[PDB]
Amino acid sequence: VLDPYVGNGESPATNAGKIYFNLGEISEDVLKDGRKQYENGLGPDQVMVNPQPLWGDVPASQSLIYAFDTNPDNRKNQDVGLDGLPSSREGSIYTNYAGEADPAGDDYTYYLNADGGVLERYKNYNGTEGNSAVSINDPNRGSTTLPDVEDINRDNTMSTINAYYEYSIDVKPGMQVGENYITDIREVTNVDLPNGGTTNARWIQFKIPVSQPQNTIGNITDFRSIRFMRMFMTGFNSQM
Amino acid sequence: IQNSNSNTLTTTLNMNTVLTSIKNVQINYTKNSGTVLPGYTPSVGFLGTSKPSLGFVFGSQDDVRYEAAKRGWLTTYQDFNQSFTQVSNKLLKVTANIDLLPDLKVDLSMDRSYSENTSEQYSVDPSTNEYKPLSPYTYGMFSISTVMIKTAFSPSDETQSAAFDDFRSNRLIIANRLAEGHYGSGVAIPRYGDANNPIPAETDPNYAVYTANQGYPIGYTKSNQAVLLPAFLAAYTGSDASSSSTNIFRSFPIPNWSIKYNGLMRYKYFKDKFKRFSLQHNYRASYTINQFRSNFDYNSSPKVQDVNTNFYNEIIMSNVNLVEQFSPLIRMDFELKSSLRVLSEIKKDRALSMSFDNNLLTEVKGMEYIIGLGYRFKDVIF
Amino acid sequence: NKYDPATIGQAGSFLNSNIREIVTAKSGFNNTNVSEATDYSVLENARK
Amino acid sequence: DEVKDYTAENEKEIVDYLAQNNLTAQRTNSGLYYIITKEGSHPTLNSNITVIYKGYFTNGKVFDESTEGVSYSLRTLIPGWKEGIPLLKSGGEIQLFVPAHLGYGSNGNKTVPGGAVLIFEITLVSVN
Repeated sequence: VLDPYVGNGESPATNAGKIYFNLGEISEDVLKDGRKQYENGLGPDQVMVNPQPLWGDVPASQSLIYAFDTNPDNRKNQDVGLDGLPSSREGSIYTNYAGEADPAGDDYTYYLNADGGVLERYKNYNGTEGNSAVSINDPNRGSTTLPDVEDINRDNTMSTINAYYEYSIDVKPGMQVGENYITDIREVTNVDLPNGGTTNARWIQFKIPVSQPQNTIGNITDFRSIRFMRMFMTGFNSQM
Repeated sequence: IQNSNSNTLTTTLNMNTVLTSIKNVQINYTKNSGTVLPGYTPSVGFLGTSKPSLGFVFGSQDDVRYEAAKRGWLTTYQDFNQSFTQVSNKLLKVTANIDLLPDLKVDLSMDRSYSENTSEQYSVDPSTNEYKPLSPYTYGMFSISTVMIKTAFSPSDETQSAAFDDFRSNRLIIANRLAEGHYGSGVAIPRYGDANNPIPAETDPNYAVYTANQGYPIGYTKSNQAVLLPAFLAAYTGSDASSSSTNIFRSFPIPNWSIKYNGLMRYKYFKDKFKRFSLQHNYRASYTINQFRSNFDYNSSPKVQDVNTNFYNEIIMSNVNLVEQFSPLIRMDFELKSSLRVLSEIKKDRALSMSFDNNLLTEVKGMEYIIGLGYRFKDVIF
Repeated sequence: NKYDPATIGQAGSFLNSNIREIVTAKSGFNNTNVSEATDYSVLENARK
Repeated sequence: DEVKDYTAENEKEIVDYLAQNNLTAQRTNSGLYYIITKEGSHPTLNSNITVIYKGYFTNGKVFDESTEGVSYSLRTLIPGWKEGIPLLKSGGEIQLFVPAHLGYGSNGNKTVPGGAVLIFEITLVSVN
């Protein structure tokens, strides 16, 4: 990993945090309602769950293939994100932000269709709504053709078990080898930059032993079934 | 003791030497048979034996179980775990040729395969030495050449299918016919919506089943195999469900055809810049049951309905296949006198599969256009 | 035993009608200590 | 479509059988004839029962046997049972004279020909 407290775009020293890794059986229900969302089954003429399941429209039909059709109209009606709402009916569910153009905050933007720096253009590159445009010549280029489904291992089944091992590393300005699972630090002094300047860099190698979990969530006692890996950042004050 | 037959019959039946169009009627009939009878106590002689029956040694396939038990040369063990087994295979390969026109050749084919395996355990009564069958069951395969061209060119896609609409509609007609066959018209046919069988409350597990089909007879729902198999066949063969066959198997194969026509060249193409012209068309359709078997739930017990309130069926299968293939649908192979030869070919196929495990129809359609041009520019100078 | 699919929720079974649904499979047991990997497993499009 | 009708034939056959053997049977509006030998201490369309029944033809040839208690859902059985069983408590015994249309129908099954009258002796031992 690259130390974020050394280079030109370094973070403030007060912006410390933690990165957590989870290994094991992790719930695929990203929007926790007990139902498996797949956006290739949505549409105006498709049967939905008769009471709306707390996050938007969920198709009531059994999923068969995680694939869209080529018809642009069905794609527009379907590629609406994990919530199942086409950004105009999202205000009924996300009532605290109904006045915005994207109440759910899941709109996708191509990195060449945005403005600003590199990080600014990738800010909405992982949105699940509008990220599967039929035409590759669309100014909002798709970046994927697969529907967004709450099933990650592609076994057609949505797992809801949360039995995993948890590891954690700190992210601090002055990390050194010997603690925080740090095994190596390579300091690079003279980096040639496209603008003609130079910057300092610091690469840190982490080796977190799998056999020594920091915590255990749920009932998992061995490593014979490790199906999912999650990593999340927390504890930071500003952009990192 | 094991027995086996390999019957085979071949007939050419040259119709030669308005019906004189037929020339040859090739008939092939193969019949394999086999019998395995365990627990056969007696031994054999130096030159052989004829103890069970002289026919069995030469492949009679007649019933020797009861005779063997009566004569007392079957095992007296009352927990015999070995099963009497019988195998049978029939293959019919009728072929014919027709010459309705001097430059028009027609080939007709008729195919029918039927394989049947029966297996059963048995005991011999200690008194009277009587053969007692125990849990006999049957399975096998079926296939027959059919004609389903009446729905071949009907458009079928994600938004419309006339044949599938007919499949949906024929379910009630077939259910009513089966109910009249079961309830002998002496009383009103009980249905899921009448007073005697009212729709239950929302808590009853049968509420959804009863609501999904209110006008259908009690034992014949929309999901009954015996209801939607003949409906499927009638819908995708173009037949009428009011008179179509409700049987699982078919007896008479429907011919598939191959037509060749070198006839248009005879009209005026002798000096009309054509040196060759021929039309070709093929149609081959088959209806296949990959694995049917007997049902142990179809017995003498009063239990006659399953969890879906459907009457138990005597013969059950997982899938039925309707395969249709125009190979080719058309073939125009003509050579011009300017050394330009063109071979155009349209091929079509359908691979319908009805699955009773999930009651789903998987339709695989295929179209292929092939065009081939050949030309020779003469005396090109570089 | 009381897991008989024929006697699902008849008089004293350990299964409800919710055992037939993937969404409510967990609530389909009349028992108390039932887990989604020990007592039962679910598949949505299992192939034969 | 080559159906048969067996209502009148079954009715007259049952009358003849009740004439031969001195038994008095009440008639259900659906054509079922039942004789309740005794009762106990009713099962509904949704109820699992246990029976030691035995079923035979007019000639006395038994077509189905159950010497030990067998469990049935009472909704998967023939209509004749559906109309006869709810007439009594546990421990009671009944004799049913189910016709064809209330039994196996006009086509029947193996060992039971179409249009056959079925005589059942049922001992309901549990309504669990």
